Amino acid sequence: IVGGYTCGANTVPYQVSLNSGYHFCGGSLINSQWVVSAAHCYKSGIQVRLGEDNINVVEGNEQFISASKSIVHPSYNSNTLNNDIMLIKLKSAASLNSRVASISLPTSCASAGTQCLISGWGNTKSSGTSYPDVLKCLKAPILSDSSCKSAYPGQITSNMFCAGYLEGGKDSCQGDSGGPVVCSGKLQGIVSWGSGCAQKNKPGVYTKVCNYVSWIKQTIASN
Ligand SMILES: [Ca+2]
Repeated sequence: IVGGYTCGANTVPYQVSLNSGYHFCGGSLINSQWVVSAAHCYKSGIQVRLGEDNINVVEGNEQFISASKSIVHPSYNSNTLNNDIMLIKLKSAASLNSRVASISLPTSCASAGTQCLISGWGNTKSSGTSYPDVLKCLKAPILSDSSCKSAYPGQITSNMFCAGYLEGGKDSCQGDSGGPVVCSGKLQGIVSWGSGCAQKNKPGVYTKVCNYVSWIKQTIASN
């Protein structure tokens, strides 16, 4: 996250880190047994790490749980990043507590101008490389679909939305992929792609979760 702030430990309790020997993607806990992330985060041998703040220090509220099953969206297209969403099932149920909490699926889509919370452990500089070890947070609004389509002609689908600031300076970035975008207490977005980070007239692009709730609910009940 570029231009954000330190969230505070476990102030974002649905936040997970996907770990394959190292942190490589964010994710969101949606119930005690299931995590949602980005399809581009797909890999084998994933361990899900819950209750994290500093991802390099064991602080006492962590739960480390291997994934039993991963399900990439059936229509995920790696070239265009359409349908950039995946479900991960935990080998054993997480223990929910103040520090580890699930986030609610939306009942409707969010409107442009709605304020959202984006979080993650990704790079914090737009120019350089600097990875934080504590969770960073950014408040950002959903942009109008026409600002979004203007920035990225021919690349935005109905399953994507843009959020951030056209002036640049504040954005998600490398290492934040798969993480949550929470607006009005509901998961509305997944960190998906962008061009650079925090560059002018290049806002972040997010998977539009409100389009997938039926698929999510049907898939978790069948697996
Ligand atoms: Ca830790």
